[PDB]
Amino acid sequence: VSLPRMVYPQPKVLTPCRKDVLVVTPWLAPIVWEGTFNIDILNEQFRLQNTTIGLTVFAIKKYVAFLKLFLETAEKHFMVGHRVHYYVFTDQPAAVPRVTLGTGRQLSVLEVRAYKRWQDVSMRRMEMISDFCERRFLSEVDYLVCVDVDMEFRDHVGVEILTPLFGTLHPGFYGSSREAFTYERRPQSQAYIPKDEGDFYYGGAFFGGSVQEVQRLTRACHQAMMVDQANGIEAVWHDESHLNKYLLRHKPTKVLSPEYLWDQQLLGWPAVLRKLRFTAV
Ligand SMILES: CCCCCCCCO[C@@H]1O[C@H](CO)[C@H](O)[C@H](O)[C@H]1O[C@@H]1O[C@@H](C)[C@@H](O)[C@@H](O)[C@@H]1O
Ligand SMILES: C[C@@H](N)C(=O)NC[C@H]1O[C@@H](n2ccc(=O)[nH]c2=O)[C@H](O)[C@@H]1O
Repeated sequence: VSLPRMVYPQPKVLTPCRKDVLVVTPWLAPIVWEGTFNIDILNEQFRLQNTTIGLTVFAIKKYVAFLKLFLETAEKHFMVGHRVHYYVFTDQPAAVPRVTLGTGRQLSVLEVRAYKRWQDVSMRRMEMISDFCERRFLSEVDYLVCVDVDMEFRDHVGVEILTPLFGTLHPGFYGSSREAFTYERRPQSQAYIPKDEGDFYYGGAFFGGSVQEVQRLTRACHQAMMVDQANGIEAVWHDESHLNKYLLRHKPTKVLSPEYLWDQQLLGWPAVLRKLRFTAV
């Protein structure tokens, strides 16, 4: 489908968008910062495909308390103007708040078991996401965005993130050397990465992609976790450790800056962050 005529500022070849940060990876994946994209062009591209975005969130046991603000703020900031399908995974279907949705946006509640240990609640998201890719997501959305629930949207999160596979730079480590990254360092674990390997430390709280690529990632991580379990070992940062191993070996096609995953209480508001889009409560 052809784009219509649009009037916007000419991109200048001899003026970089950002002089302060890396905006492309060494494997030529964009790193998404404010100033790198014209959202008007991207909106047109994705609307012409009638794109549908799925957003998964787990609200198990006491984490149902976070849904109201998560969902209300998503309505303000997440893919506004596009088709969105929220998928709320919960052990308490009656506890999901009744949030008023904009046109072209729907919510489905998916009842799942609650594990006793929070580590397992966190980890088993991979199995559950993969199982639901297997039928539901394949037919209903084009992309899946998988996030933590104890968060709020404060600024635009849109189609600029969409790509076959993305990860997000963890806010605690975007300035760190790879030696300092908290990857799993025990060779006995499937998540093992040595001190001399690694591109970035990706956050387990924000990843996604096409349904096919997310199904692959989540299936791979769940299987790695099952091998670790049979061997009596649990990765240092659980699902996030396996995510990082996956993304080292299967490079993402975009990387999101820490604009997309932030904690203002712990880290302030650095000058390199022009927007805080999705933040810890
Ligand atoms: C020298 C650097 C010193 C600075 C360290 C700041 C980042 C620490 O971050 C924790 O990082 C862990 C991995 O190593 C896990 O991803 C954990 O979930 C995360 O805490 C989460 O995310 C955080 C951002 C906070 O919201 C915290 O409350 C969460 O539990
Ligand atoms: C680090 C921070 N986002 C966190 O506390 N947990 C990761 C997520 O896993 C899910 N979780 C975890 C423990 C729990 O008892 N319930 C739950 O839904 C929530 O979606 C959480 O956001």
